[PDB]
Amino acid sequence: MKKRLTESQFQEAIQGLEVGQQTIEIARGVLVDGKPQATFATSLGLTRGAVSQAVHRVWAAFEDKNLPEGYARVTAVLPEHQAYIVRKWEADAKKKQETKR
Amino acid sequence: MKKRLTESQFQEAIQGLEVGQQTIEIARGVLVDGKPQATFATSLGLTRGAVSQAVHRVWAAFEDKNLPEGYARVTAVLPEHQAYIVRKWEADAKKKQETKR
Repeated sequence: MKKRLTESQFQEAIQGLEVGQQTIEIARGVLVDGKPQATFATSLGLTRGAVSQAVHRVWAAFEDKNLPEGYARVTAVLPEHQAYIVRKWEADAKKKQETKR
Repeated sequence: MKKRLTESQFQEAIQGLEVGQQTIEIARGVLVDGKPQATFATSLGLTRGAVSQAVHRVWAAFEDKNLPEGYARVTAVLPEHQAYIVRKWEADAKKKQETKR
């Protein structure tokens, strides 16, 4: 879980998002109140990836006006032949930041 | 030139679509009726990229089941330093599927 903040700043974040009310209402308790994401997924009956996306989308919007998550995921037009190596490169760039020896 | 979609095939696509009815209604007249997307953009006050996003959103669900696009996009975790070269690789794959000299 990340930090939480007030609805005033929450409004600033969701004003940069054209998303469904579901995403906004999750964030309203998750990163405004500071409620656990695991239980939030079970209560609403949403998927884990959907709940985590609501946290990420809204929080990153506020972060975009301050300092965002420094994680880069490159998406480009490339054939499936390139995807062979892309599978490996996904974990390999992670390994570049990781110090697991 | 693409194709139109009857309401039966439309229901097949939009059932696997997690989008607001606003985006669905775009494709309801754009794809179902096979109508120009630029006119609908001006009618709803939407951007051209937003309208075509709704076209592709519903169409991609049908594409995944039937026959997808010719342009593939790979997603890999990689830093922006690598993206310097990935930008040229993206243009190369686009030039692989488009015969230009």
